[PDB]
Amino acid sequence: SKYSQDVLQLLYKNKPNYISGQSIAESLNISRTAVKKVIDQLKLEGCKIDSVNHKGHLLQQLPDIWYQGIIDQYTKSSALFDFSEVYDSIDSTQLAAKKSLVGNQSSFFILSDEQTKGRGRFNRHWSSSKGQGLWMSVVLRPNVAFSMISKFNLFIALGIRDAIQHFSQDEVKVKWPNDIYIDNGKVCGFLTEMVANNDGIEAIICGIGINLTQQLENFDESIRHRATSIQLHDKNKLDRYQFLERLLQEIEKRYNQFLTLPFSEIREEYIAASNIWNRTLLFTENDKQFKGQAIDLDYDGYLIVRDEAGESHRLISADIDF
Amino acid sequence: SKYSQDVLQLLYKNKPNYISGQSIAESLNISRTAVKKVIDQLKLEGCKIDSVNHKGHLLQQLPDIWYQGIIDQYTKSSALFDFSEVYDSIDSTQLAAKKSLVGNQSSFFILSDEQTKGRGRFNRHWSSSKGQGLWMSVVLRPNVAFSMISKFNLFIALGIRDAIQHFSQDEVKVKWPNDIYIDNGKVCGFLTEMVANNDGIEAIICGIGINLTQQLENFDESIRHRATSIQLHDKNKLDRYQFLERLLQEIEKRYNQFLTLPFSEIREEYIAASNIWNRTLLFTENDKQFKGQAIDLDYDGYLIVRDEAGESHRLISADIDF
Ligand SMILES: Nc1ncnc2c1ncn2[C@@H]1O[C@H](COP(=O)(O)OCCCCC[C@@H]2SC[C@@H]3NC(=O)N[C@@H]32)[C@@H](O)[C@H]1O
Ligand SMILES: Nc1ncnc2c1ncn2[C@@H]1O[C@H](COP(=O)(O)OCCCCC[C@@H]2SC[C@@H]3NC(=O)N[C@@H]32)[C@@H](O)[C@H]1O
Repeated sequence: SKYSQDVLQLLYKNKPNYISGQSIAESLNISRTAVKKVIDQLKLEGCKIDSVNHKGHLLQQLPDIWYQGIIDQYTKSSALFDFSEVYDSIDSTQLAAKKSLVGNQSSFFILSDEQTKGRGRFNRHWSSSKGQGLWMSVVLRPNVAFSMISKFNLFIALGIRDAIQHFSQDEVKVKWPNDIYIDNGKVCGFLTEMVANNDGIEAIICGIGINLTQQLENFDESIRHRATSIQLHDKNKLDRYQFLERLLQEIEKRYNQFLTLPFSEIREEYIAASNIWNRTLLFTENDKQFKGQAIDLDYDGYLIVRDEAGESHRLISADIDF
Repeated sequence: SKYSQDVLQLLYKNKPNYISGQSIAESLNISRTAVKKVIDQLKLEGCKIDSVNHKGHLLQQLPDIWYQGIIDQYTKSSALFDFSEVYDSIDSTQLAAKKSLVGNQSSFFILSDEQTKGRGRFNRHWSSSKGQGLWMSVVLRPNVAFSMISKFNLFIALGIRDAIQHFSQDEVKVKWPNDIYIDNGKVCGFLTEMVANNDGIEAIICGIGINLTQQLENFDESIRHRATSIQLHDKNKLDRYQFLERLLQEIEKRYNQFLTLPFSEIREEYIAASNIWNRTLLFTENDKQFKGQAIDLDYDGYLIVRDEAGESHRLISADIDF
C-alpha cells in the first residue's frame, strides 16, 4: 500500500530494537489492523521480520529488492547526497540521471532493480538482471575544469574495488579505465560522463553496474566465461544493503580525495590494484585494432603502451580486451 | 484551433501562389467554414494574408510569433536538423534541449518566444523578452573528442555574426569567446555546452540569444547602455523568419567547416571580425580580477593576453568586460 515504505522506514530506523504495531499506527495515523496487513505483505515479499507478542516487530533481513523507504535513510544521514530515486524497472539509471540533473545543482543517485536498456561504452549492451546486481547512476557537482573527468574516473575506481574487496575472499583488480575483475570474471563496469562547457563541469554522472548475486547459470552464454558476481566469491550470503552502504562510504572517501589530491598520491595504489600488466592486450580505436603491452601509468593518469610494432603511446582512455 | 498550424503550413508551402479555402478544406478534411474561421483567427493574431475572390489566400507576412507549422518546413528541407520544438513561453530553451537529447541521437533545435528563466554564463540572467528576440538552443552530434568543444565555439561565432551582418548596415563584431556586438551594444550572447565522456562527445548544445526588435526603451536600465538589437541597425523591418532562415544556413556552413577544417583556416577571418584588440580588457576568474590586452589568437584558439603587470597568459576561455 501507500504506507509500505513508511512502515519499512520505521522498522529500519528502530533497529536493533523492536517497535509495536500500536506505535507504528500512531506514527502514521493509521489503524493497527492496516499496520498488520502492511507487515504481512512485507513478509510475503521476503522481508524477515520477527513479531513478538508484547514487544512488536524487528526487521531482521531485507530481500533483494530496493526500497525507497530504506534508501531515504541512507540519504538523510549522507552529507554528500541530497536524495535518491529508486525503481523496480526502468530503461536505464543513466538516462534517468541525465534527465534529473537538468535545471538544478543537487547531488543524488538513482538505483533500479532491473534495466531494460542498460548501456555500457560505445552504446554496447549492459546486462542488468532483476534482483541480481547493483545498477546505479551517481550525479555529483565538482567545481572543476572539464579535463578533470579522467582523473575522477581513476579515483572512483579505487572506491568501487575497495567496496567489492570487502566482500570477496578472492583478489579484486581494476582493469583500466572502466572495469573491475575477480580472476577472469568482470564483476563491475562503470562509466564516467559529464555535462560541461569551457567554464566548468555542470555535472558528473557515474554509471556503476555490479554483479551481486548471479550464479554462472544466470549470465548469457556469450559472456558467461568472462563474467562473475560478488556472491561467487563470498562464503556468506551477500547482503545488498550492506554492500550499498559500504559502496557509498568509499565513493565519498574517493570523491573527497579527488577534490583534494593530485593523481600522483594514488598512482602507486592504482598500479598495485590493476590487472593490465605483463600480458598481451587488445586495443580498439574506431578502424584500427592492435596488440600492446601496458608499460606504465603516468602522473596525469595516461596509460603508457608499447604496441606490437614497438611504437609507444600515451592514452587518456582505451578499450581493452584480454 | 487544432488546425491552425496545418493551415499555416499549407499557406507557407504554396507561396508565392494563392490556395483556395476549398482546396485547404480538402487537404485537411474539414469544412470550408472552419477553414475561414481558422484564417480569420490568423489575421487577428497579425498574419498578413491576401484573400481574393475566385483565387484564394496568400500568406504575405508573419507576425513576431514562432509557429510550429512553419518551423516544420525549415526542418523538412534541412539535411542537418531532424526536427524542432517551438514554444510560446518556457523556462529555457537550454534546459528543454538538455532534456530532449537524452536517449537519442537526433539533431534538432528548440525556439521559444519568451524565456522565464534564461541563463547565460556562470548562472547569470539572460533577458528574454516576448516577441523581441531569437531564443534558441541547437543540439548537434559531432563525432569528436571532448576537447573540440572550444573549437566548435569559434566556428559557430563566425556563423552567427555573418547572419546578423546580412541585416545590419553597421559593423557586427565578435567578442571572444561568447558575444556579438554592434558598436557598444551586445546584440547576441551564445554558449556552447556538451554531454561527453573519455570516448567522445554525446551531444553539443549551443544556446543562442539574439536581440531582434527591442527599442532602447525595451531593455532594463541596468543593461540599456551596453545592449542593442538588430532592428536598431536595420533600415527595413527586421523579419524574423527571414533571419532564422539565414541563421540556419550559416550554422550549417560553419558546422561543416568545423568538422572538416583546422582552426588555422578561419583564424585570420576570426581575428579580422573581433573587437577585443587595442583596448583595455577586464578579466574575471573566480577571486581574481585583472586588466589586460589581447595580443593574439593562436592556431588552437587560445587568447594570448598580456596583463597589466606584463605577464603573458594563454587562455582557452575568459569572461571579459570592456
Ligand atoms: N552484467 C555484466 N557483467 C559482466 N559483463 C557484462 C555484463 N553485461 C555486459 N557485459 C559484457 O561487458 C561489455 C561491457 O561493456 P562496457 O562497454 O565495457 O561497459 C562499462 C559499463 C557500464 C556500466 C553500466 C552501468 S549499469 C548502471 C548504469 N546504467 C547504464 O545504462 N549503464 C551504467 C559488454 O559488451 C559485454 O561484453
Ligand atoms: N538580452 C540581452 N541583451 C544584451 N545583454 C544582456 C541580455 N540579457 C542579459 N544581458 C547582459 O549580458 C550578460 C550576459 O551573460 P553571458 O553570461 O555573457 O551570456 C551568454 C549567453 C547566453 C545565451 C542565452 C541563450 S538564450 C537561448 C538559450 N537559453 C538560455 O537560457 N540561454 C541561451 C548578463 O549579465 C547581462 O549583463
